[PDB]
Amino acid sequence: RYAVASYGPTDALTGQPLDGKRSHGGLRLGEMEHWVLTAQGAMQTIIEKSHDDSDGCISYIC
Amino acid sequence: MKICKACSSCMVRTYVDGNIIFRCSCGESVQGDSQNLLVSSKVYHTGEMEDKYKIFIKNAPFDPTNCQIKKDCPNCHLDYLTQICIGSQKIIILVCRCGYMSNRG
Amino acid sequence: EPWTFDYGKIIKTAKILDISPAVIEAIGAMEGRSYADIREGQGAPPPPTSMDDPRLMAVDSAVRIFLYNYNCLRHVSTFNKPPIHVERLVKHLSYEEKEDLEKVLPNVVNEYHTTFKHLRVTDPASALLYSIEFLCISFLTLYEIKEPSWVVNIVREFALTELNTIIQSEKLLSKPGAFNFMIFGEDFVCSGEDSSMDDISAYSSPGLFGEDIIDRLDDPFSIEDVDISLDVLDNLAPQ
Amino acid sequence: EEINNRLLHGDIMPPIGLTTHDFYEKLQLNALKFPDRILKPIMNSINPETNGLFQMVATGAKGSNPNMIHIMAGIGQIEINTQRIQPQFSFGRTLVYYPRFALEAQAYGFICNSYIAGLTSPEFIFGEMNGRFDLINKALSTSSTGYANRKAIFGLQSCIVDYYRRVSIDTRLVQQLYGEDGLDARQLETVRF
Amino acid sequence: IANSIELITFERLILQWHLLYETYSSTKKNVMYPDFASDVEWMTDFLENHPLLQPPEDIANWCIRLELNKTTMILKSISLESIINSLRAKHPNTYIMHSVENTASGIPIIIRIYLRESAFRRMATDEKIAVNVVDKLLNSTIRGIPGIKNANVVKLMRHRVDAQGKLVRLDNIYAIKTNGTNIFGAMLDDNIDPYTIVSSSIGDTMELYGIEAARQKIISEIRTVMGDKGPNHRHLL
Amino acid sequence: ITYGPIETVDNEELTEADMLSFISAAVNSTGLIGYNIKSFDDLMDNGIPQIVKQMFNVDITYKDQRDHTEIDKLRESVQIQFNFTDVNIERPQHRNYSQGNKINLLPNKARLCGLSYSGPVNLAAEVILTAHYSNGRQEVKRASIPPFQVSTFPIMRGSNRCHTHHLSKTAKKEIGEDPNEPGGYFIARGGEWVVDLLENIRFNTLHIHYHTMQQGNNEIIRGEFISQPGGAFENSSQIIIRYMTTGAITIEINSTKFSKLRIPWYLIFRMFGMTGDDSIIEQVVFDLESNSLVNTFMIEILEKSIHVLDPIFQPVQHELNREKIIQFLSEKVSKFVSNPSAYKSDENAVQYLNERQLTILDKILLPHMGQTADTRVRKLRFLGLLIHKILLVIMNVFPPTDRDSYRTKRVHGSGVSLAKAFKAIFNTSVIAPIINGFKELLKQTAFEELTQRNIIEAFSAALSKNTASDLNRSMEQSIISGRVSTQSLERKNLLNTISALRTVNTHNERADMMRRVHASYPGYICVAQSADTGEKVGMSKQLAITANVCTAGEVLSLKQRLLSDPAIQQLADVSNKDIVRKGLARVFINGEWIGCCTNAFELAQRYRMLRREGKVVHPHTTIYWDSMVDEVEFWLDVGRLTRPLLIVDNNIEKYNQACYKAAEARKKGDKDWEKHKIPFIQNTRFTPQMAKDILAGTLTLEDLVAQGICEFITPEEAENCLVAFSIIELRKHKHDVTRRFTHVDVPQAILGLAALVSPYANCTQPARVTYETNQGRQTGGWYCFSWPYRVDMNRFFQFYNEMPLVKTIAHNYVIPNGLNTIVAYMIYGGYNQEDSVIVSQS
Ligand SMILES: [Zn+2]
Ligand SMILES: [Zn+2]
Repeated sequence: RYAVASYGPTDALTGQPLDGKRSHGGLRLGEMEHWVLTAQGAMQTIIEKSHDDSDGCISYIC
Repeated sequence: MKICKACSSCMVRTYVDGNIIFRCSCGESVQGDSQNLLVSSKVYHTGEMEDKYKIFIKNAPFDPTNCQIKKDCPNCHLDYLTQICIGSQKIIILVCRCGYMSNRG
Repeated sequence: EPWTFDYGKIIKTAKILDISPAVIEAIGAMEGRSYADIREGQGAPPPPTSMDDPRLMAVDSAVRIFLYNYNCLRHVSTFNKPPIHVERLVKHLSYEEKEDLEKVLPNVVNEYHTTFKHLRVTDPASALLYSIEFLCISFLTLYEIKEPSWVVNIVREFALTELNTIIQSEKLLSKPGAFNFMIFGEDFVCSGEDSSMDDISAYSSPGLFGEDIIDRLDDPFSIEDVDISLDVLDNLAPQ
Repeated sequence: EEINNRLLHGDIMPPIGLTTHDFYEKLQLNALKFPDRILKPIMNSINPETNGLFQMVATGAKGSNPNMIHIMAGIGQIEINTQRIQPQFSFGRTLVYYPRFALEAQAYGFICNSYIAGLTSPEFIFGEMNGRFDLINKALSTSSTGYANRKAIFGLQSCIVDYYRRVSIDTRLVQQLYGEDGLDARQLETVRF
Repeated sequence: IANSIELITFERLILQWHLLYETYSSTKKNVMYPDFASDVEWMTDFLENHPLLQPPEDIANWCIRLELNKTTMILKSISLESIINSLRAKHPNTYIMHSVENTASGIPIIIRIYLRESAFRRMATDEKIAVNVVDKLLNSTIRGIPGIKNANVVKLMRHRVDAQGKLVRLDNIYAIKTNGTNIFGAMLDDNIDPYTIVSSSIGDTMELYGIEAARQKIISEIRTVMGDKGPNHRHLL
Repeated sequence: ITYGPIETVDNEELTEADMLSFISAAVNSTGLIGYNIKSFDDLMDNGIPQIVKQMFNVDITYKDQRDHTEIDKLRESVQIQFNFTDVNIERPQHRNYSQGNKINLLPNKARLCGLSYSGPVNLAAEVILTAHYSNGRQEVKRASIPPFQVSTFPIMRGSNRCHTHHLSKTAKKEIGEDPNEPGGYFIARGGEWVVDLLENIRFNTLHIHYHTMQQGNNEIIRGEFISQPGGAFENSSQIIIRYMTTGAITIEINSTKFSKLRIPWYLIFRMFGMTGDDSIIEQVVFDLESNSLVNTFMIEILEKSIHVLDPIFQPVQHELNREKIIQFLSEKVSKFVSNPSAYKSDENAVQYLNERQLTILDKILLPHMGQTADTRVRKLRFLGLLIHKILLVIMNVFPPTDRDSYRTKRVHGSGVSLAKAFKAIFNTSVIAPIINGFKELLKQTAFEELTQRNIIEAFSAALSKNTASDLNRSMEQSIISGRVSTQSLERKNLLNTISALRTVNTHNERADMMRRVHASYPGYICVAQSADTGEKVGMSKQLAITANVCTAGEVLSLKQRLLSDPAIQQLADVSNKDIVRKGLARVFINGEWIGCCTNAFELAQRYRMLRREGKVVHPHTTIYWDSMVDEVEFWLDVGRLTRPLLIVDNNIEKYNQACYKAAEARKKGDKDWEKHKIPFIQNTRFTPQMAKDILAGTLTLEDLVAQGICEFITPEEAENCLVAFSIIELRKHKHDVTRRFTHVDVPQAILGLAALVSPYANCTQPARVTYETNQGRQTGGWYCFSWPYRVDMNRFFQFYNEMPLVKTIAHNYVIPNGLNTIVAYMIYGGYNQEDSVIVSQS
């Protein structure tokens, strides 16, 4: 069993949480979960989980 | 098959023109004739039965793993007989250690 | 009709070739020995004791090389491009002479192959001795032909050069003499027992049938294209 | 055994398109099918008003009729890719326990005993071959379905219903109407005309 | 009709064939294979019986001899003349000779097909192109629609409208189901309805019929692959 | 040694519960673990010394000098030959500062500190150095290295090199170990690792497979052959005989000295002599006077094969001079030759190339038939036989080899895998540093300056400043990562440990067929035990309950015995023509075709009887007689999977005599021929008294194999056996002349240890048995009895365990883990739906 809060170790490269419970942060919404959420037309849970609870950043384009 | 009488090497056919003459790398020729006229052959349902399984059929009476039937052997009057099923045709051949063959091999 | 070994023909052949008879009698038997050892005749392996002796095969190969070269010489007219030796030997002859060569030069192959096989299956040592005797007989009976003169010169040159190259090859198969190993262009030279530079990739024995063959398609048993995490693969259990 | 006897006299003539071996295999597969009569002894020894296993099977709660027949009456014929056990052990031997060119039905996967009666050693081996084939297929399922599903998903993912209820890729049409009726798949009822 | 539509290739009508380096321009002596020298008794009987097909002078020196198995010859019931006409029509580079369909049940029907000089028109060895010729002859279609490996009669379950307007469902309808798709040959044949040809292959439907028929065929194939508890029809659409 | 008449045996009271006694006897004899321990012991006793001494002989010449001294100006080449002949492994020792006190390292101490249970290897070498000057000058320098040790090889737990070898259970408890565990694992960096059994194709066997995968479509049927010159530690060489779509039969030899170069078969044949194509064709097809259809087909195929061209070997295709072909191979396959035109003028260079080429070809081309030039013709005969077999398969006379069959498979564990890893690692991590150090001191120190003492520290110091592998980090990395099957020792319970020690791994339609239950598994591989999830299914096999793994037998003793038999005509006496004319049957020992017997069945029967006696032929030898090809194969190599099978004897001789007497009475016309016919009787000589003795301990499997009651049957020989699956079936066919069995099985012998834990398993669906074997290895319980001393990770110890109320034979050897819970099969509120359980809180 595992449960993680909104803070924890984040990957140095991608900014994403680490892998699994052993690294004290993670659990994954892989390709299939994104397909399912899109099929439901979520796009606000996808925003939340993939950006706010993951490597969220604000790019700037000229 | 044709082997050079000099250096014992394979001889190419080289059909020229109405007659076949064999050429070696050393140059000797042998004048193939009559029989050598055949080039290639293919006969369907051939290469099995009495040539493919001759060893196996010969050894079958002495193989303990072969199924045996309750049929009298005409040659030696042994009560039991060795039974074989061969090929896609499921040809049943009955053998014996005496030498009986059921005339199926 | 019987046969027996005649050492006199071997001695005559060695004299004509100005080398010791120990070299002629040791054809196919100088492996692992130096030529200086061959000339003295010492260390000669005993007569072959079984049909499996590679010496019989070696001497038969020598006789076969001789007969093959002689057959190229006999039928030069039938070659679009004859090999180097015959072309060097026959370049001065006429086209009519080249065609007549098929008629003039004797058929020296005789019944060699069949009776050699019979001897080898029946007696190996006599088979080796007969192979050497037949090689000597063929070489001299081609040498000691007398008529006509032009074929005499051609056949004498042929026999000398081809027996010389046979003996030279047999000496090449023998143990090398002392020499510098610099010829081969590398900073080092291996050996026949080089456990130092040995492909360790083969030390790990190929204990599988189809190793060289390469499969590139996706393995139909992997999770490479499926997306599940560990301890969540338990959901893929039976039922 | 009658089919085998006809084979002993060479009385089996295959139809055109099938060899004697394949026709013999088909004939034996047909001859060893379990008749529907097999339910009679099972149902005679079952009290349907109180038998828990039968009430589970009959009401559709769990299990099927073949499970009940296997448990109580007999397994019958084992099939691996709609054919009996091929003699893989040796030339003409299905198992070490059976003679070469064996003609009895038991040698090729016929299980006379039921699960409750207990399976013998070769019957258990044949059942294990069948079960392992099932496990292999189940394990193949995840991988093959994942490959095909990902390919299909990336083929179709761009198809989005637009404001005209057409299915369109970017702006290029894929469909004039979604199901050709424009209806969600969750809002359909089957009614007779 | 199923038997008629099935493809019957020449290789299936032969028990053995021999490629020989001999010719039969007649006039000259012979030069014959030893075991085949007995053929002369009918080689000349063919010239007597068929005086309109004398051996051409441009015959090559490459003959292939065929023996026809009468059991499968009468099983599928092909006349020898039909075989000979199919071989002759499909090949003008060979001069066909054959025995007589005597129905003797003891002597086999022999066809000797002699290569012509025009056949050796190819950059390749004469023997090798002759060996290509025999293989092509063994592949030549004799009867049936090409690519139709099999054909089996299956009763179908179909709906029809009666004179009273009732939609009756007929089970007596019979039609054949083949292996291998060649829609074009099926349309050509007259015993088969051309407008009700159904093929399991999407490619042949695309080529023959068009893209709408190909789309419907895709739906049908995906549906029959789906099984019983398949998805909705709009997903297949 | 005649036996008592089978008609007088009484077995009617022999029940299945008595056959369980025979199963127990077999398990006790094999020990259920001892194969790996004894394999490792044999490794460190016989293999590693032979691997270092015989196989590792160095001979390399360097070419670089310093242009200062006139001796250094007249010198170009220096040749060094050093070979170790002294080696031993002593038990692990702990020394803190690596020397001094030299106390014995204990396994618990190694585990606690993260140490390694490794022992030092003391080596001594004879080093011979020569420098080859110009103008034929040569001097020799000889050095004798004192016995020294720079290595530590990991030592398994339980071998005689382990300190717990013959320790008593009380003394094991004192040393802090587990009294009941058998060992079998290596203690590396504080962790226990088990080298699993790796299944490998059988060596010295022609594996023929069609390439029907249909990729690289140019290729056709390929018949490969891995040739091992002797024991399992030897350097094996592989030859691959490929039939191609172009008609070419090309032989590719892959070995350490030389690999990956496709060569036409006639070339390989004629560089050994016999350059006449007639002789080569005769060797392949064994006879030319017979026409046949088999001979005609092979003859035409070989004619096409020789006639067709080859791209790479173009110059020598028609070269009838074997010397030119040898030189071509030497310059194409030998390294260090970058100038083809350089050697074209030196005679000595060509002589050396030819000598080295003949040496490598002798050692590389079918080494198992010999490694001296006197056996080249028999090597050619065997190569012709292999080509004949492949082409015979091509004619559809025979089917391709069965990849999944266990007739041609061997389980190599611990000894063999570590032997090969050791040879590769030792080669690199010893030769490369030593050779580079010798080259460096050569570059610096004057050669004639080196004294006997100087070379000694030259050799010792070069293998002292080494940290690349040290052999220890490398051996540990091989053991951890893993052709050395490995698995972290998962201490879930005792059954998990044992099953890990009994796991057979592959390390290789191929995905499907290689996971099915093959028909050769029964008796040797647990038909039930396998994985359940993902690709692991069918990947880890398990040994059956009675199956063990044989060790290398007396190959030479049996070979000499066969060669002394009057009825075996050696290869020298019989030629291929004599083989076909008389229909002689080939005799093989370990794949080495020696001799030809007149009657294969008679020879096999006689030697099987002799093995049954046990004094003259070891019981573990495999005597497989192929009735299809009329061959007798004797096998004594390691990795064979024997199991003990009770022997069924009958009175077929007396039955035949009575039948013939009845026939003569019928011929004489007497109607009383019935009284002259006797009933056929077949039985096993196993009596209930032997079962009771087996349980009583007065009789073991050794006494059974000695008496001839039972015998060990390998899969190869199992194909020659007709086994009754139970004593019940033998009793049923006790008077049936149509079911003359050769052995009687015990049905519990077909299941593994984990599968036998399931009670009434045959009443269950077999797939459920498989998931039980999966789950029987995961249950918590008394995994180890020394748990307080160990520092374990993710290990669960269950206080209470109970013997099952319905126990099985698998609990006679493992400790039950679980309780006899009273379970009500009922619906209680729907909280146990879909594989849930309602547990009593109390
Ligand atoms: Zn020639
Ligand atoms: Zn008889």
